[PDB]
Amino acid sequence: MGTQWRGMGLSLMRLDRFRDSILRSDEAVKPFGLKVSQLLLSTDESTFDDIVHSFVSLTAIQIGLIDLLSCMGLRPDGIVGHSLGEVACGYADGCLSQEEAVLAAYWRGQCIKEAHLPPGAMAAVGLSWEECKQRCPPGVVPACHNSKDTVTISGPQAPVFEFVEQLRKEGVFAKEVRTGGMAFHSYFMEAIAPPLLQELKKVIREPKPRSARWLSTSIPEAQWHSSLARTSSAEYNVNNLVSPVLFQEALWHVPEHAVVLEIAPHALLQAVLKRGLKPSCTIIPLMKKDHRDNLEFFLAGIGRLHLSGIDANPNALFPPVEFPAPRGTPLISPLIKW
Repeated sequence: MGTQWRGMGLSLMRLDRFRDSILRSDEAVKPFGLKVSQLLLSTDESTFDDIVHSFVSLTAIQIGLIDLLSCMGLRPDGIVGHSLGEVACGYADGCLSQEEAVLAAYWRGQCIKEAHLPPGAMAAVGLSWEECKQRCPPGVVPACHNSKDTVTISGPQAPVFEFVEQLRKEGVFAKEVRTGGMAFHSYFMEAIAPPLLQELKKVIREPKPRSARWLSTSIPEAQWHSSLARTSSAEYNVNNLVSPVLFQEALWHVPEHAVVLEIAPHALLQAVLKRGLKPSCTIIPLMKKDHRDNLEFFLAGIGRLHLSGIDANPNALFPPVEFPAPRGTPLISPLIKW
């Protein structure tokens, strides 16, 4: 969450595959009155205020990007998610279908909206995970283990704000991310669990096994043999929504000399990956906020993928060119230099 910007994904709509994927997501989420394309097109800034639209559109854009990547043949070797994003990770790994993933995202948003819980702010602080948790005032818990250097804390609005101000008095890094006014992964989210569990059981019918490629971030490492971590059921989603995100813990498992692609409508976690991932790895955004035309940025990402040794054919993205080729096409033999 947190990487939703006005007009996200409009440039990619021109590509046939991405537009078809967005239409499929819309048809998936038709009964609830949400039209993904309509949400993307709306110009008013209010569209992203309601968390339902934000979550649904974010998941849809990630699914569309994964469809684009899979079109060229790129098969991921690993997968790491962050808060909501396991659903996108679920689809990328293959444990979930597009309809099921979009339904899960929308019902997460719906359940969270129904909560009507007291406002609780979640902000990031520059202190360390171990040190901060002791320093956390009662009722406030670290939000996400982004990295050793930077960690975010989520909790009740008043305690979070007071602690952030005191830390600023301490000079440490202070920032409250736009979280729709609701704290996340705290005991506050525990209220929404039952209805979410029942609705997701109604949504997901036949859970399927997880893969070794996927590295769950809602379950500590030692527990990867548990029943919840085995398959992506309602328990997996609830755990990913309740417990804090162990984003950094999964980065220690990234082998040296690896290509890391940020599947998101904004490479927010680029700094976290750069600092907490081994220097040998390369980071590629695949999309940026308020860029003039995101198709160029996606093509630049694919080009950097080409430069890094990973084969990817950009022909699949665009419509096929009919052969035989037109008479008079420039010769290719003279260009090959040895």
